[PDB]
Amino acid sequence: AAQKSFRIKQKMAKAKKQNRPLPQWIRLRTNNTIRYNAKRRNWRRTKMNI
Amino acid sequence: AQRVTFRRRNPYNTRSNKIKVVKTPGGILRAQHVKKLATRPKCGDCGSALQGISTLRPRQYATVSKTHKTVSRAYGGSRCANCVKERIIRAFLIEEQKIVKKVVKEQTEAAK
Amino acid sequence: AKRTKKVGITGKYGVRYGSSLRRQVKKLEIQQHARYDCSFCGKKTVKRGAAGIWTCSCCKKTVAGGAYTVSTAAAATVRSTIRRLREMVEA
Amino acid sequence: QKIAKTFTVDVSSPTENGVFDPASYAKYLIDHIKVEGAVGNLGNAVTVTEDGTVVTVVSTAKFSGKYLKYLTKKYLKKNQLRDWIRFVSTKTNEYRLAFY
Amino acid sequence: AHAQSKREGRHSGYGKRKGTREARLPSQVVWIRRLRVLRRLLAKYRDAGKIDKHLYHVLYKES
Amino acid sequence: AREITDIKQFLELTRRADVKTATVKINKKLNKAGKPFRQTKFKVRGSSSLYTLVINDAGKAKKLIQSLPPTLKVNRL
Amino acid sequence: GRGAPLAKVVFRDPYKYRLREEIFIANEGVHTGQFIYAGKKASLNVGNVL
RNA sequence: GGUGAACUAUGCCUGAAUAGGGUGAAGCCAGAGGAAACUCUGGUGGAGGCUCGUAGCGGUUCUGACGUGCAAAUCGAUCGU
RNA sequence: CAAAUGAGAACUUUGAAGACUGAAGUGGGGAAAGGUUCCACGUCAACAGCAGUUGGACGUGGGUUAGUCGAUCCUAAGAGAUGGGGAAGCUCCGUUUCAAAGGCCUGAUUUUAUGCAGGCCACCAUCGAAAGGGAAUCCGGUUAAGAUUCCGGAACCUGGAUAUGGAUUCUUCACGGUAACGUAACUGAAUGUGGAGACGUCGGCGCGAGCCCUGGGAGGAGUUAUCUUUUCUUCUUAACAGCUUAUCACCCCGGAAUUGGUUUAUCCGGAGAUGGGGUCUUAUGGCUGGAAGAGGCCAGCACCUUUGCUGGCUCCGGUGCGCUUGUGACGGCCCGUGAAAAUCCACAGGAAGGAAUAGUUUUCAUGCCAGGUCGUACUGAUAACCGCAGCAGGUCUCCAAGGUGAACAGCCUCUAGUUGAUAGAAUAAUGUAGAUAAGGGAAGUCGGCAAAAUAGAUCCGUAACUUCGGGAUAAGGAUUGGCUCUAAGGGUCGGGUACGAUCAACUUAGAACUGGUACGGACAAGGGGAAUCUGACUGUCUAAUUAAAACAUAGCAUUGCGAUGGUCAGAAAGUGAUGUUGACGCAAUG
Repeated sequence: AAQKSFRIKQKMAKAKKQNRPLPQWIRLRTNNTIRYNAKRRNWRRTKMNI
Repeated sequence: AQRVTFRRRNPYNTRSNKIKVVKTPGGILRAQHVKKLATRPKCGDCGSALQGISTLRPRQYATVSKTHKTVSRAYGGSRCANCVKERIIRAFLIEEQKIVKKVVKEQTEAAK
Repeated sequence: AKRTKKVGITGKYGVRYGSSLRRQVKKLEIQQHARYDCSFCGKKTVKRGAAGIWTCSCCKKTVAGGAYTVSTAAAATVRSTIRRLREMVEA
Repeated sequence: QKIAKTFTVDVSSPTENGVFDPASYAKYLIDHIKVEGAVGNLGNAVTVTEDGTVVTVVSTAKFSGKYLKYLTKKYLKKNQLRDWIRFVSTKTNEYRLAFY
Repeated sequence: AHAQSKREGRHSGYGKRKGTREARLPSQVVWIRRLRVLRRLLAKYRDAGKIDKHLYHVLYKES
Repeated sequence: AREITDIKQFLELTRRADVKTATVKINKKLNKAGKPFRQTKFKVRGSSSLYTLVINDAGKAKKLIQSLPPTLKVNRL
Repeated sequence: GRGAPLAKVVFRDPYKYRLREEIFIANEGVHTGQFIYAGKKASLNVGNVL
């Protein structure tokens, strides 16, 4: 909604900050198996439903 | 014809959300927001509209000077002239009735 | 002008509810919508607001009275009875 | 109220370009301007005059710059001067014909 | 052009009526116009003194 | 905004020592078609109000603008 | 929700300067601005509270 | 031992929405008839859990479409209000 | 269709056409919900059930600015601590009740001090609405995106502080008016009271705003074989300040039946009407200031130089059963009479205080400071929400142009928006949807199922039966086009001391002429009648096979109960519903 509360605004801010692809240098760190951000979200795909 | 829209976030035709369609110096029509109308203060005795007193909202009464909220007569901004006159007449006549009743009681007690 | 023979005010109800019920409702509806004399001012200005509320608009007064009449026969009878009892007690 | 209205038309540019003749222009105005909607009512109430380079019309009866523009456009369309001549207003009732 | 034709009175026949008489022009508003015209005339006559108040009252009730 | 029609009241307003700026607006106004006159408006800017003094006489306007002290910030337009 | 009218009546507080409003059940014939009397020594009139 | 009245059922509190017509109740105005009792005729007026019919709400029939569907109940026409 | 971009174009962009939504929109915003989906730049591996150069996709960044809009404050339905009482206990009841329930003012004026020589009460937590109540902002401009939030101008409210302008001193807290009352002001504590907040719905009438329509004039655009003083378009004035303007109501003067006045609607008048005069309300309107300097409509001159500057205009009207909205005076309806509270004023009362350079007013004017915190982007739906999805489903609301027409019906168009649904190839059978058909006319079939016929409006006519209200649009018939006319509708202005011009045009009739006897020419729009069963009707239910004769219903009847009670809750309770109730009531039934 347009008329939100600060808690919901903070939750959306955290979701926006988390919703980014993983940096490419963590791919290059040794003894690492992470290749992609498995916790990636899209507004159409998955609703956080807060 | 140009069509207008609410300026506030309220989308409903509630009482606190009235709108008038006004043309502005820009040549376009916009929905200015009109609010509750004021009702005239009423007499505490007869309930009729108190003439001589401005009709505003209570906070506008707070910000308005004393002259517009009252009349120079006794019970100025509370009761109407007819009610004030009727209660003055009632007061005087009932006091006179009480005095004559008191003297009648005194004289009959003295006689008996 | 008589537009209807016998339904009177109950022409609004038209055909439904039955003739006897409509006749009773008619009698009580004329009684409740009639204009009554005001015992204080003498003008035919007493209307009914609700059952037992009868307002005289000319002199700005309200009276307690029957649901469909300004004064019921029972009210008049008890008025006479209490008047008689008060007079007997006083004298 | 009854004051005469004066309308000026500057045809200097088309006259210099030599494709448009003020004499025939004002003749067209004097035979096509209609007052009261018919003929025989143009009894010196509306007059047209040519100095050779400017056409001056004087009207005590009803006459408007809108009408003057309409008649000028009709004449230009008849003589195929459109897309070459524009009927422009400089100030009130002081129209001119431009080439650009 | 059509409005000018209607003003002259064309296109107003039974084959052009689609609404009822009252739907087209209310008998109530026709009566209102009639009574207002008659009351205004009666008041004008009474004020001018052509007819006195008693005849005016009788005519007002008749109107 | 507040209308001003009295020369002495305008003088007291400019003497108020709270107002500093006055805008002299010149208008071309028509009362009769044959007399297009030079209306002018002295808009004194107060702290809560803009007082617009109206005059329609060029001579009176000139006399007033000459009588205005030079300390007051006058803006002519 | 009640078939009978109610009466807003006003008495004087005998112990403190103020007015006391009471909600009576209106008897037939009781009119506005009328003297009713409540008490042991009241007179037998319609509306009194003997 | 806990969870649910975001669907739905019902009751409250607070808001909002509902073209055009038809019929013509009470209440009034003016006349006509008659010896009376009374009766009658025009107009006004605008009532109704009235009526035709939009928006809306619902879902009669085609036992129409679809029936591995647009859809785990929809679409069209026809319908009730 | 063409062009551009591109490796590649049915799908992208631009232009040109053709169309549609047709103002209860496919337009412009919002509520819930979503949460960045908004916007820019790169960009096509996957997704957009064809493609893609495009995207609500991927990558990187930008974007949401408030004293005035909301929240915050108040209380409603209700939720819920405390005292207290239950429960083994998680916890339950209870919200004022069986409680010792408590905070602001001139203030004593200097080491003290809401300890003080002083004062009054009685809501007796709190939460609960982004649609109820409510202090205050408008215009113009500005961005890739924010704006009633930014900028420019012009205002207002709340809180605080405080000094100058204006009335009295040997009449301390004004004056005038007959009176309704009027001023720029014109002391007023406890205490009490009143008002505003504060209210339903429908019908007609009146007025206003906006829009629609229309005349002249100024400026552009379209047609111009022919005709159109022609068709379209701009001509606009915000919050706020001052003055002036109404119904209703009220006051003074005479004192009225020969009753008068008066509304569309019949209601008032010796409890004082007509008449004359006056007072009051800020809805509303008008004139100014804001403010033309703004914004729009034009013409002209410099000229990769985040590009500019001048000139003119922006003016007068009119009409109405017009549409919508608001308002006002009213009428109708109820066994229905259509929240509270916060908050703000005012009035009674007179506490205390006040006088010739010293005091009384910050409810008169001007002047000073501040106004915190969170939301603000976008969609709001045949693609941003829910339905597993970019699902023909569902989902609350505001504004609503022209023509036809009774009509926010159907049909066409203007503003705005879209042109989105995998495409191509004259289409066999059978389908789905839409339609015609000679003669017969239900012979079909369980059954006239489905289709057809009817249909608007104006006249004529209308039966049985009836609860007299209906039946009823009963049943039946006749007309309807175009053109040229004719007649009924309607305001001001007087006689030195029996009488008539301008001025909307919108509803009815009548006539002539005319044509392929066509005319509600498309759209749109009842088939009817004679009876039986059944349910009185209006209404309600088996969401997703049964809308019915089932259920409700008013009506009728029976039963219980007088409060230490009836009916029913709770494990219990100093616990509950009916009950803010009391037999014209509540409860249980048919």
